[PDB]
Amino acid sequence: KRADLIEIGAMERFGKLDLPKVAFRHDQHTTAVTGMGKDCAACHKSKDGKMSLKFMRLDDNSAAELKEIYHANCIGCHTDLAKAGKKTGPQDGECRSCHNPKPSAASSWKEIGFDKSLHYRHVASKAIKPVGDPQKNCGACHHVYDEASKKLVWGKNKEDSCRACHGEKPVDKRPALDTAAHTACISCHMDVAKTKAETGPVNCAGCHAPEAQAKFKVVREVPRLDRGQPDAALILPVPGKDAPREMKGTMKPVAFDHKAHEAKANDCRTCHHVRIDTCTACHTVNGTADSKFVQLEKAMHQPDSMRSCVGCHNTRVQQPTCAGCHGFIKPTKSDAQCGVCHVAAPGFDAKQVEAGALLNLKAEQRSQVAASMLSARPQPKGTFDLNDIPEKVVIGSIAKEYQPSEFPHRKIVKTLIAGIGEDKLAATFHIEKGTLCQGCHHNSPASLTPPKCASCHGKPFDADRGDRPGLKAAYHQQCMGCHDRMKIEKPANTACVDCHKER
Ligand code: HEC
Ligand code: HEC
Ligand code: HEC
Ligand code: HEC
Ligand code: HEC
Ligand code: HEC
Ligand code: HEC
Ligand code: HEC
Ligand code: HEC
Ligand code: HEC
Ligand code: HEC
Ligand code: HEC
Ligand code: HEC
Ligand code: HEC
Repeated sequence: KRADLIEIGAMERFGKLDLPKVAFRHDQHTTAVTGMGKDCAACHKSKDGKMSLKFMRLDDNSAAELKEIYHANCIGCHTDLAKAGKKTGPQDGECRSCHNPKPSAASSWKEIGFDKSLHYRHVASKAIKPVGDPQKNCGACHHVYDEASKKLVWGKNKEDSCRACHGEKPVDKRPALDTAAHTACISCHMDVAKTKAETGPVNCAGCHAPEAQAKFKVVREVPRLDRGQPDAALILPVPGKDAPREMKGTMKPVAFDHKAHEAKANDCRTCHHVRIDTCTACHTVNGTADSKFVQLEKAMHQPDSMRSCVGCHNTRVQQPTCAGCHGFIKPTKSDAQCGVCHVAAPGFDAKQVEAGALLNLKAEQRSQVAASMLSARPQPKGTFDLNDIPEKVVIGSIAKEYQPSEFPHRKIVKTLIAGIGEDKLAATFHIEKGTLCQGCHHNSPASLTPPKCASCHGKPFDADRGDRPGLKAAYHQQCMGCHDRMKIEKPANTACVDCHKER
């Protein structure tokens, strides 16, 4: 179980290896060289104040130069160590002990990233001094390339994840993500270490061991990370540069409570999966090569993505307090439900306006329109006064093998409501007083007087073919299914008499 394994194979670049690649355990090496009184410089060279992540060179010049670099420096240390009686590595004649095919695995490595709590601990840190702003420390970490001064500069309000510009491999001036991260994070972690203030880790396991990550202090006291995003955004059906038509849209546009969404999410990137910007710069109505022709409709409504409005919302719906109802019902895809998001802009018919004219507005003007949209929504409707519903229901129309079932209708509804508690997805998407009722009274209008299940679930007569569930099967599927999705302990589905006593 290691998080610090590296497979050394730089040579493959120049041709097929004669021998296996060389497993190397970096934390085993660093533990040992520190104890010998040495540091990173024992194996990495520097230039311009920057440590190279490569072993004992600035460049991969030839096959022959790397092979000599490794043997001469890797072995040389193992030799001196053995000649001194210390614990050590493979010696010069031990080819297969370095060049070893077997290491199947034993890798526990894991990606690391900044959630909002870990990003705050860096901002709020006194060892990371402000720069270019009396109060702000953003420029200690974030940059953009300034063509004018031919150099990196802190772009105020242009901060983004490193992933937005640093990818899988280098793109000539900008390093790939791993070297970016390893160069910036570790080197500051080591400066701050010299002043014995609190710091971040430098051992590989320290960032990459699952156990280490679990140990990090987490903070739910997280202030708004604030570059200059809007509180209220106006999302639009964007046609895109290359579209024969330039067609408006088909729906009304959608105001979006950006500030509230921030406070509920874990970072920015979950939504802005490529870079902070609109979504429409790439996901247009018809899609674009920048999305990979993934169209705006897929981006905003896709059922199983955490990135989309519908998709993220779908995962909140699996939480037990919700899933009783949400695992049973089907969607109406009704115009009222679409209209929870697609609303009227104040003062005009957005459908008669091209995207461009709204995108071209100044951010503060567009925010004001969305805000007005947001503010005009209908207040939460709530459900019926539970006193207008039967406190108890006895279900006995097919009683036989057992007595009829006495069921605590009203108490169960209050608990559903209590479990929903303050959740705002539910308060706004539960659009009719009887919406909650439809969690069990499916397929009929929201109402104080829903019909009985028998009104349309066959009496109990077909052992073989029966269009949707007969009566008994529908009660059992509804009652027992909710109890399991909600993790209700009692009654238990095996406890027949707890829902209907015998006789
Ligand atoms: C997380 C906040 C980030 C880290 C850590 C780094 N970046 Fe960047 N970066 C960007 C460009 C265009 C370059 C090339 C600059 C040039 O033309 O010389 C870089 C370079 C780096 C480097 C190399 C430093 C060196 O002198 O060799 C490091 C270590 C690095 N970046 C770390 C651009 C961007 C960017 C575009 C918007 C973002 C979001 C980031 N970098 C984020 C991070
Ligand atoms: C002092 C504590 C350090 C720090 C901060 C780093 N190392 Fe090393 N390192 C060594 C070797 C053989 C490699 C593989 C590169 C190659 O073969 O050319 C590395 C690599 C790294 C990385 C990159 C990790 C990755 O796989 O992406 C990093 C971030 C790194 N080093 C930092 C060898 C050694 C040593 C030889 C005994 C010593 C000592 C160190 N490294 C020390 C450090
Ligand atoms: C015992 C004498 C040998 C022999 C015959 C070879 N090695 Fe090594 N070697 C080491 C490392 C890290 C490399 C680079 C790995 C890579 O980038 O792929 C090498 C390289 C080689 C090569 C060239 C690559 C190839 O497979 O063609 C060859 C032919 C080679 N070695 C032969 C490291 C070590 C050791 C670490 C201490 C030890 C011991 C050895 N090598 C020993 C030998
Ligand atoms: C000590 C030498 C190591 C070694 C061997 C590795 N890491 Fe790191 N690393 C860090 C971050 C932020 C990234 C970007 C990817 C991510 O977000 O987790 C990486 C990337 C790597 C890779 C590349 C994996 C890939 O397939 O893209 C590898 C092999 C890797 N690391 C190994 C963060 C850290 C640390 C934060 C302080 C430190 C310490 C390390 N890594 C150290 C090492
Ligand atoms: C000063 C207050 C700021 C502001 C306004 C921002 N940062 Fe950071 N930031 C840092 C790193 C390593 C990341 C990448 C995290 C990852 O991919 O795991 C970020 C990310 C951001 C974002 C996008 C947030 C996201 O969802 O990923 C934004 C909008 C942002 N930053 C703004 C690193 C640092 C620092 C290093 C110690 C510090 C200081 C800052 N950032 C400071 C700020
Ligand atoms: C795509 C851009 C959208 C749109 C149009 C909406 N969301 Fe979300 N949402 C999420 C969570 C956790 C909640 C409840 C928050 C709380 O309890 O305070 C919500 C709530 C809403 C609402 C109701 C409140 C409101 O702002 O009006 C609405 C109308 C709404 N959402 C619209 C979570 C997410 C996501 C998780 C990653 C993502 C993606 C989205 N929402 C995306 C969208
Ligand atoms: C334990 C596994 C059992 C067994 C053997 C049965 N049930 Fe139930 N059942 C429930 C409800 C609300 C009804 C409708 C009652 C009515 O309209 O009279 C039923 C119906 C049945 C029947 C058919 C009716 C009859 O009496 O013949 C049978 C044979 C039956 N059940 C067997 C509800 C529940 C539960 C509530 C969640 C639980 C638990 C069970 N039943 C468990 C069992
Ligand atoms: C939201 C406030 C409501 C309202 C207004 C009602 N219910 Fe229910 N209810 C449920 C079941 C399984 C039955 C028995 C149906 C049958 O046996 O055919 C009932 C019964 C009712 C009635 C009586 C209807 C009748 O004519 O007998 C009424 C007026 C009624 N309900 C209103 C189950 C549930 C739920 C399961 C968890 C939930 C939620 C609700 N009901 C919610 C509501
Ligand atoms: C009284 C509350 C009930 C109960 C307990 C159930 N129904 Fe219905 N139902 C109806 C139709 C047309 C179907 C076919 C499937 C569908 O269209 O959703 C169903 C299906 C069910 C199931 C099975 C669901 C599954 O996902 O496999 C169950 C457990 C169930 N129902 C229970 C139609 C209606 C009504 C039409 C007006 C009425 C009223 C009810 N059902 C009432 C109830
Ligand atoms: C001293 C400066 C070292 C240099 C440079 C390299 N290695 Fe090493 N190595 C060193 C020590 C003190 C040890 C033993 C560590 C321990 O805790 O036992 C090692 C060990 C290895 C091993 C053996 C792996 C194992 O026993 O579990 C290998 C395969 C190894 N070293 C490879 C290796 C390579 C490939 C190096 C250059 C890349 C290298 N070592 C340099 C000390 C030093
Ligand atoms: C200075 C400019 C830093 C850079 C850039 C990065 N880190 Fe950092 N980190 C720094 C400090 C001063 C601290 C201690 C903060 C405190 O007061 O608690 C940290 C802490 C971390 C931690 C905490 C680990 C823990 O023990 O809980 C982690 C995991 C961490 N830093 C990771 C990290 C990464 C991945 C970075 C680049 C992507 C990075 N840090 C940059 C200082 C600085
Ligand atoms: C939030 C949870 C949404 C719900 C529910 C629905 N839509 Fe949606 N849709 C949403 C956003 C943020 C967007 C992008 C903004 C815009 O108005 O363009 C969309 C976009 C569409 C589109 C494509 C553009 C257009 O045709 O106007 C379509 C066709 C669309 N929306 C249709 C649609 C329907 C039919 C819905 C109910 C069934 C519906 N959306 C719900 C966000 C949300
Ligand atoms: C280019 C700069 C984009 C921006 C801006 C946004 N998205 Fe994207 N998206 C992009 C690509 C290239 C892809 C496919 C490649 C990939 O990463 O999958 C996507 C895909 C999506 C999806 C579908 C996910 C799936 O499982 O296939 C969604 C739901 C999505 N994108 C949402 C989305 C949102 C909400 C954006 C603004 C916050 C956004 N994207 C911007 C490219 C780009
Ligand atoms: C039964 C009592 C319910 C519980 C408990 C919760 N929801 Fe619900 N919800 C219910 C119904 C009958 C509907 C109507 C479905 C339709 O499409 O007409 C809904 C609707 C929603 C929706 C949006 C519609 C959808 O996209 O599925 C959302 C986003 C929603 N509800 C959220 C939500 C959450 C977060 C809940 C737990 C907190 C929750 N609902 C509970 C019935 C019931």
